[PDB]
Amino acid sequence: GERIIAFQGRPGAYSDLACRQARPGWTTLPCQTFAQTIAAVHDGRAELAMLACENSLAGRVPDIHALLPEAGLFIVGEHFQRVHNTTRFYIASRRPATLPPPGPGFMTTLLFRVNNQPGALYKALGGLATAGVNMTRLESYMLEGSFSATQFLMDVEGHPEAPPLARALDELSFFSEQQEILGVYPASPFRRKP
Amino acid sequence: GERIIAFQGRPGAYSDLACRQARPGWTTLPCQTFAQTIAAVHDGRAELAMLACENSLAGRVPDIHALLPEAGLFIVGEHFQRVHNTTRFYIASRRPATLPPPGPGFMTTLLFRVNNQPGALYKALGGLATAGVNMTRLESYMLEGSFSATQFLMDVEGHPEAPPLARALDELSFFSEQQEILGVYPASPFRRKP
Ligand SMILES: N[C@@H](Cc1ccccc1)C(=O)O
Ligand SMILES: N[C@@H](Cc1ccccc1)C(=O)O
Repeated sequence: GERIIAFQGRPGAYSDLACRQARPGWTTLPCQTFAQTIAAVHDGRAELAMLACENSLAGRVPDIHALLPEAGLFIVGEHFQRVHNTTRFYIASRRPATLPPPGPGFMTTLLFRVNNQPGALYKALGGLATAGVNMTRLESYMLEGSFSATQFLMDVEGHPEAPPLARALDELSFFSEQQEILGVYPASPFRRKP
Repeated sequence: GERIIAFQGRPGAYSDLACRQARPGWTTLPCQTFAQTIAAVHDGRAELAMLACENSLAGRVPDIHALLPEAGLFIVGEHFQRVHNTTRFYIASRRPATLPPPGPGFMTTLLFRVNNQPGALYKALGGLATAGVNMTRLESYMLEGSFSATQFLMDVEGHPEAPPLARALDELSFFSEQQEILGVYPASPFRRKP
C-alpha cells in the first residue's frame, strides 16, 4: 500500500481533499465504509487511513475505540478541515515497532479503563493536573455487557517517553487498568492559529 | 405530534426498532437527517425523537452538543438495544415547563465548558467526587474557531433538585461556563436487570 491513503467517500469529496492536503503526493483510495477503510490498511492495500473523529458543529463520525486496536492500527497524524463546521481527522497506519523519537510538538492518544465508582476518573487525572499537562480530548465508552467499568479515549499533549507526560501517565496507570497507546503524532498548527 | 416519535433513518432500521421497543403502540416518523429529526419535534410533527448516542462496539451517532439545545429540546428518557453490539439512545421532547419531580431513580445529562488549561476538568470533577456522585458518560467537543475552551457533555446519576447531585451541580457552576441541564430522566432497567 506504499503512498496510498484510504478514505471513506467518493473522489472529489471533502475527505479526498483532506487526504490531498494532509499527505501531499499520495494516491487516495475511496472506500464506501469505515470498516473498508481500516481493512485496506490492515490488509496492505493502503499505507494510511483518514478517519473523521470530531466536528465542531455537526457530523456523524465512526466510533474507533474497539475497531482500531482490533485491526492493529495506530494514529500517526491529525488533520483539521474547516468547511463554518470544522472536521478533525485521525490518520492511522499499521502499528509501528517504535514510537517517534521524542521532542517538542507531540500529542498522544490513549485508551484506559476505570471502575464505575464516584471519583474513579478524577483519581486517574490527578497526576496530569499536578504535572501541568493539558488534555485536548476525552470520551467515555460503555463496555459490552457490563456497567461495572468504563473505557476512555484520551488525547493529551506530549510524548509518552518524555517529561512532562511520562510521569503523569505513571500516575494515571496507578488508578486505571488496560492502558494502551493508540497514537503518538505531531499536533497540528491549526490549534494555534490566531 | 401526540404519540408520534421521530427517528433518523429508513423504516425498518435499528432506530425504528428502538422506537417500537421504547414506545410501543406509538406511530414512528422516519426522517432522513438528524436536523430533520429534531425539527419534527421542534415543529410539532412529533412529540418525541429517538436519537442514537453510544455504541459498545461500533457505530456512527449524531453529534448533539450544538444542535440539540438550539432546537429547544430536552432529554426525557434513554433506551438500550442489543443488536454483539449495544446501542444506547436519548429520547428527546420539546423542553418542558418544569423539571420532572425530584424522586429516586433519575439521571441527568448536562453540557458545560472548561478552559483549555491543565487541571481545569479535574477541578470541575472534584466536587462530584467529594459528594459521592457517580458519572456514567463524559465526552469532549471542539468549539468552532476556538481552542481556548472545551465543551463537555456529562451524564450523571441523580436529579438536579435532590441530594447528592444538587449541591454538586451548584459547585460545578464555579468551575465551568455555560452549564446547562439538557435532560432529567429515569435510569433504564437495562443498567440493572431488564
Ligand atoms: N484542557 C483541559 C480541559 C480538557 C480536559 C479533557 C479533555 C479536553 C479538555 C484540561 O486538561 O483539564
Ligand atoms: N463512574 C466513574 C467513571 C466515569 C467517569 C465519567 C464518565 C463515565 C464514567 C466516575 O464517576 O468517576
